[PDB]
Amino acid sequence: MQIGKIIKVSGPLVMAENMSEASIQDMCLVGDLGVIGEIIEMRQDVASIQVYEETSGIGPGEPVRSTGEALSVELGPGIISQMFDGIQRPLDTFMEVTQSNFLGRGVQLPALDHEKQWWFEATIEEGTEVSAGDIIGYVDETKIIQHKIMVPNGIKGTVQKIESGSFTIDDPICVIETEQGLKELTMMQKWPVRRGRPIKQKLNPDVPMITGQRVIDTFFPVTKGGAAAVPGPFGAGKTVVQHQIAKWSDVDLVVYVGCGERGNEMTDVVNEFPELIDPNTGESLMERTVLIANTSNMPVAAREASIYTGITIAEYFRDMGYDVAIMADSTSRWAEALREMSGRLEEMPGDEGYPAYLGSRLAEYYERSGRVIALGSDQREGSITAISAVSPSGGDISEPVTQNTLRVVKVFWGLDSSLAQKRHFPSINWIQSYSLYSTEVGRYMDQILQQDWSDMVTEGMRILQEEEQLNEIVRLVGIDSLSDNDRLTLEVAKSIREDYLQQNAFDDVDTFTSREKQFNMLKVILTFGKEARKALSLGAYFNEIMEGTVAVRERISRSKYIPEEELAKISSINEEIKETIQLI
Amino acid sequence: IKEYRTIKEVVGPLMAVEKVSGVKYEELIEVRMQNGEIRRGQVLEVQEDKAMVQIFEGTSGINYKNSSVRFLGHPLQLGVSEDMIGRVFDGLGRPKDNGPEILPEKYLDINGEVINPIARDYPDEFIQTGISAIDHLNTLVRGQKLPVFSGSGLPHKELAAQIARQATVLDSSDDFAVVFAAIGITFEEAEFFMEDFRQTGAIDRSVMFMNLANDPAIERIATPRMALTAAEYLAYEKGMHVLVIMTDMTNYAEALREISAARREVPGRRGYPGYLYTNLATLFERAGRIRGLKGSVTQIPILTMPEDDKTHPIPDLTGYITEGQIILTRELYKSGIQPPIDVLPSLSRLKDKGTGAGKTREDHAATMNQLFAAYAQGKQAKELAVVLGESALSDIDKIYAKFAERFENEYVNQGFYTNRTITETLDLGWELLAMLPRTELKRIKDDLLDKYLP
Amino acid sequence: KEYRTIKEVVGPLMAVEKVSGVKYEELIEVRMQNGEIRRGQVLEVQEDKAMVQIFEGTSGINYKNSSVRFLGHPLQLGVSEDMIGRVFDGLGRPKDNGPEILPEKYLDINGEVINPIARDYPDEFIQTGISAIDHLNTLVRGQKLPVFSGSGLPHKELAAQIARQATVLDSSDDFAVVFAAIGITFEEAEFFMEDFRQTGAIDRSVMFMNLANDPAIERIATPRMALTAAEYLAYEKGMHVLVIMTDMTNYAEALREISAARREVPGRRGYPGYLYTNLATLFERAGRIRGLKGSVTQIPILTMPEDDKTHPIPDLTGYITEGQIILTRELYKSGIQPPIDVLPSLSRLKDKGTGAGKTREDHAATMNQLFAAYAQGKQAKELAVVLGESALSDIDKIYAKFAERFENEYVNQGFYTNRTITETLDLGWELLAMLPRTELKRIKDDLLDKY
Repeated sequence: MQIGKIIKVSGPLVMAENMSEASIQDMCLVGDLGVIGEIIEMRQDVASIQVYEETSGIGPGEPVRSTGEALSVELGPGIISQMFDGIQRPLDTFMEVTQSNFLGRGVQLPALDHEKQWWFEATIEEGTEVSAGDIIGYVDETKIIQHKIMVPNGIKGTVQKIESGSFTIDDPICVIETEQGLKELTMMQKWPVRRGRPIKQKLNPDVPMITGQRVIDTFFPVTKGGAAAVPGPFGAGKTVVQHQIAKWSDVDLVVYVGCGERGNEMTDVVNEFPELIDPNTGESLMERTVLIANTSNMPVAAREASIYTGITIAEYFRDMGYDVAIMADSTSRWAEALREMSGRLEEMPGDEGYPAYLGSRLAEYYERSGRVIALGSDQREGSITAISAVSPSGGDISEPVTQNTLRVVKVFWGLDSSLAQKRHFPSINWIQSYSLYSTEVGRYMDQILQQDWSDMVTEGMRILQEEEQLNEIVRLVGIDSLSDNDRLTLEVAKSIREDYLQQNAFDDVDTFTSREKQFNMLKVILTFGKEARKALSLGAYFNEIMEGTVAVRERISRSKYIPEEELAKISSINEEIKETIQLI
Repeated sequence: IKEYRTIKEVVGPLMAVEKVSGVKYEELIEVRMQNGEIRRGQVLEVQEDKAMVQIFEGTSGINYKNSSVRFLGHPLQLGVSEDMIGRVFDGLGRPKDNGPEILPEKYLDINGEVINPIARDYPDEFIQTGISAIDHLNTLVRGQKLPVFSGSGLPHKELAAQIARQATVLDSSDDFAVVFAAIGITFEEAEFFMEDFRQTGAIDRSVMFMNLANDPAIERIATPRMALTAAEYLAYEKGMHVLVIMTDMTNYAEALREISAARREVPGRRGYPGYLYTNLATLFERAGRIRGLKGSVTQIPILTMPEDDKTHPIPDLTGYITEGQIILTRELYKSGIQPPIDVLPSLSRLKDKGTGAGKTREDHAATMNQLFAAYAQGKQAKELAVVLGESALSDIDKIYAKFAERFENEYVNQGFYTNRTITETLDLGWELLAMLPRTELKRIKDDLLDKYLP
Repeated sequence: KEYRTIKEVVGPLMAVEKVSGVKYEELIEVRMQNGEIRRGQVLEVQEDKAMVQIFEGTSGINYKNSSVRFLGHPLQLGVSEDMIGRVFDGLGRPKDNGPEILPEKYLDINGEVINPIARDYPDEFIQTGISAIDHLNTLVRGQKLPVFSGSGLPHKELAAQIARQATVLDSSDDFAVVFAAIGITFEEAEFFMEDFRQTGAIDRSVMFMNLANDPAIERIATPRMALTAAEYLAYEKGMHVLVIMTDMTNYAEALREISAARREVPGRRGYPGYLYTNLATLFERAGRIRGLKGSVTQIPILTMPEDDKTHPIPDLTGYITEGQIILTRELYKSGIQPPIDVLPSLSRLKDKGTGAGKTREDHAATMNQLFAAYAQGKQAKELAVVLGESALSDIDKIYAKFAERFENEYVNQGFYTNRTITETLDLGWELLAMLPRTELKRIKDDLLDKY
């Protein structure tokens, strides 16, 4: 090999000579300590290296060895149920080899366990030609998820020898012919972390993702492969909301990424994640979850590469044909990591100090996610739905991180701390929140249900906007001047935001509402308001229609707690309303 | 052409090539790496035998010793041809769709040439966009630069698609075409355009340049010049009425500051480059009529106002080069108004050139000022109603208030797939004027009231 | 080994050639021509040349006859078990006359990042010393609870108050306090000097001092010296450590002095751009370690410039400090001490501290009712002044009669009274004398009858 010699150490900048063979954006071990860095620029043989860890103790003369590879991640069996650090270093394995509580500088170790024996079940037959992305076999990594071992990119030919058995991630299990010669490929593979995975073609994300939460799935939904932003201020309970989206989502894999998060907050996610039970299987949620955790005081480049590590891992599971969901919390701290690296490189300041390419970096992130067609000779489909938590500057959404995020995402769930103080959970504002998928989800919802769902959510949203106008009127003229007809709009909106929007994440019956039960719950409340308006048109007032139907309205509040197995009660409430109100 | 294997320095997207001769400024290069990967590039600076180049795809994974640079000897060009109609291209003009590659009649630089001031002709004829807010109150004229100001998340992509479908010239002896230039938009917006243009058959009348948001920043800057080059070719050489629609122009400015920050250049207002006014003028002034030529170029640039602010540099400088604006407000979009066009702050400086008898009916300007003044008092009474209740509103104040409500839900709100002819728009304007008593209609002449007022 | 190859002396920085083996951020030692010796560290090293910054400046240094010694080690701190009872300055050397403390080893003051796997959650209540803290805003071992203050407010008396009245319920003399003074005048320095010793709480604490007229580099090292000693006693000797820092505004001021003098582009408000990232390296030094005994807890004291939270100094801490303790000047110039407003000041970890054993069950419910009775009582006083005493009903009149009465006893408990936790709940029921039975609906009603 060729080993360079350091000639200058100035903070995070390290320059070394005799690095002619090395290339740009390649990782390398710096100094006697072996700290990892990244070659940013190269002037003849001398190259400037951007170290990731602290350089206290590095000096001229110490060697530098180029790894010959950019920042990459290992993709194979043994990645599920792991705790990574942004550069894909298992913190549990890290603690076993280092035998210390603190993170040690200069430590390099493989991500996946190259010693664990996995059983490979070959499904491809000998003599069949293969392309990039073709599946040669599967491995049951967990009881919930099968790991599809597939042909790496840039390998074409016919397979000569392939057999099933028990091998590790380094043992060659298949040999394919190439123009260069025979090529033995293991069941694991690397891939650059700042470069998306090739696909056949990207498709429009139109299938709505069943999140289970009634406020999302009805008014502000997100399709499979769509994006969504979350403010999550203090006390709004975004920690409970993220878990509900991580448990009752029909996605096959969940990738939680923490990009520069507070340590105390981070150790909560570490603890409360293997506790979440799977709805169907009942096992721990870590059987389908790859976690990445970065502390705030951790190296800056690790906090920047964290968002790129999870999205690259999610693309690997997406190529296998699974629907993946990556949770980014908190993408605001990742933006502050760029603001630190930009200052370390003396770059031109942009808005509020953030770099001028902050929007391009965000665009590159969300554009890699989505419903696509993976590579192969069978055209299988995968999807990556992106959910991100944007920490504002004290609640104000004028931060450049949120504005550049909303220009590339189509869903925004506005968490309001004022609703949390009003015992309204999930504390999501229903006026500032929006979703540019409701028009597309309305077509899908009207098809499978065969009902008129697009016109029900529209009217239910209208009486919530009319509620906002009548709220300021009540606070201005009072309650003696409001119209009688407009009183029902306030009484059905009160019966909507309480009997439908309010959802308890800990109640075993209310924590999840099936897609069919959402329609039955929305119809009963809407039909109650439509049957009361038509009755109001002729000789009817509120003292007799509201105080005479108290037994019916009390029944609607308990309709959300109806068992999902039968759900026979809610359908019987519709015809029951028209019987009691017609007698008046 | 010979290959150059002398790469002295590689500093970021820039790259130093030495021992070269005959290299010109802004000419294209091709870089061959150890792997064999091909990457386009452009010369940013050349002195003596040294040469500085900028790579589009990036600089990651390039070894200076075992790489080479090919100098194509030409700048950024576009192979113009009459067969480009009905085809989708990328940012620089390569066939993005899976169609047969065109045979270029000629190659033209994307910068073009400046129009001779004495050769440019005045705008005269009127372009029917099929939208009542843009055909009646803020008329569009052949050769006018009339932009659309929108907000982030507002339905400006449906509006730009609708105009591209409905734009037409009321003359038989003419060829109409649309040059739709997508600038740094997401895949979902790009999929919406390409699918809608083929769904309605508007692609048969359009030339689309789709540039994605993850595409390199250089292609985002070259996308307008690319489309405008094909626009001037179809209009001034093939004699066609060309309508240019640009989206998003805010992404274009976001790409300039990203480039200006890499060039270490001094920033101007709000960090944007000081030459933003001129770089935008280079694009917006590539339109208009020319004496003796039947073709014309009309531009409708769509831009998103950051923070919904009009005083922002991007919307402000555009107003100094364009002849008006079409404002899209979230308040109208909250009430389902489609398109959410607020006619109060919108304006067309050249609207008087394409109105009146022979270009429209005789009551175009009259009903325009009456509807505008009536809709003003209507929203003035609506805003006055929230402050002191509905009791303080007079009889006419309640009539104008009901006028402003119907003027939004029945006149402005027409739907993104409703192509109103110019006669339907004028006849509908008289139907809403029927709400007001004949005494309120002071500007309209008595002879016009006796002829059109129902 | 002495180097005489000084080439350039430009401002605080200095250039040395003809060297080898020098590493980055290595501590050096300069011998001047007049015998006087000054210390510095390496800012950058290029080939044989090196750039160093002298701590005491370069005033009166002859480059030719002066000498430079490279110590071969970064900025370290000599730790020992008997540091408790000794006063040190910012660099970690003995401030006042004491016996020579022979350290056990030398640790890097920049600390080591704790693996988030080995980071344990904080779930134990600690004595907060003042009824306003023990109830409205409890603090947990391993919590970053700052106290926002202003210039002229009695926060230095409040800081010294916690130095005595804070302890662990189960104490085997292991509990210690690491008080770090950052850029305070001599009169404020001597105040902590006479208080700690004359009260008998200096033999249970390690205090690092820093004169106001001291090199700004020492104010940067003062917190890292304290947190290094805090991690030594807690993670190597198993002790419960409470860290106090005053003042943190002087720390950011000293960090801005260094940044501006080292030729760097400033950020907003003139403070450096890497200020938030630098503060996160200090507040993340607290918490519990999985499978370990002892913990490090920090209570940073900082004065708010112009008393505005939009300022970056109070705001950037909000991104990393769980909650806050607001000291308002409106309660100053009155008998209330410590002047504490429980309206903006919040704590995010009162749940883990409130529970069986560490606290009692009624502590949580009484806190929620006290916070409601306070906001309703203060809202009644503001309404009686503006809208007149006639607009307030009989319920609204008796509500404000206790907002003021509680501020004299609950908020004002004295700066030297211990007011042990047991005495805080007992008089808690004495506080709601004429609160009506209807008003106790938010709290559990069985707890009221039980107590």
